[PDB]
Amino acid sequence: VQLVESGGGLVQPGGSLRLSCAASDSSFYDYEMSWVRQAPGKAQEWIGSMYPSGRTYINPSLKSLVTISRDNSKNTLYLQLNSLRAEDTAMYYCVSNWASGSTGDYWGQGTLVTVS
Amino acid sequence: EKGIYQTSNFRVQPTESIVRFPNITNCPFGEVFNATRFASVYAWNRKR
Ligand SMILES: *[C@@H]1O[C@H](CO)[C@@H](O)[C@H](O)[C@H]1NC(C)=O
Ligand SMILES: *[C@@H]1O[C@H](CO)[C@@H](O)[C@H](O)[C@H]1NC(C)=O
Repeated sequence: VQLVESGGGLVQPGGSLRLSCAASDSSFYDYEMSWVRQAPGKAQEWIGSMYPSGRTYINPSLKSLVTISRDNSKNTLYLQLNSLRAEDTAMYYCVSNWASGSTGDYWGQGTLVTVS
Repeated sequence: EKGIYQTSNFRVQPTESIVRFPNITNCPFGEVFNATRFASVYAWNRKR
């Protein structure tokens, strides 16, 4: 199991939650990871992505809700979220090489973040 | 005829049985069975 998703759970509307995704190595980051979800009707828009050398770019129009951090000891991932709403009604995935389709990647476990 | 003869044998049968095993009579396996809030149906998280 290359990638494992940590944390998460059911979210009460008006609440907040934090995500996590332990990484097998810094080498698999090349060159775009993914904090992918399945919003209802909304297209697949990338939220969390990063680079092996330690870069970070986020979509300008959807970055008022999502924050990212890392630690290199455990290779754990931090996705500190605030003000969760109904636009997340699905179970997430943290899969490497997501942008290259849905066949050149390994699927881990993923976590559910939904509200009414 | 007169003499001393060895007929049979004598053996001391035991009293009730005794079993002894250490101080470890349990490790708190309750880490999986009885959490405060339980997860989904098919997100079977391998808590090992
Ligand atoms: C083993 O645990 C303690 C040793 O500190 C001892 O006093 C006790 O009699 C034993 N108890 C059990 C359940 O084995
Ligand atoms: C779990 O279920 C009940 C409390 O929820 C308790 O009586 C029982 O001892 C627990 N068993 C385990 C293996 O945790």
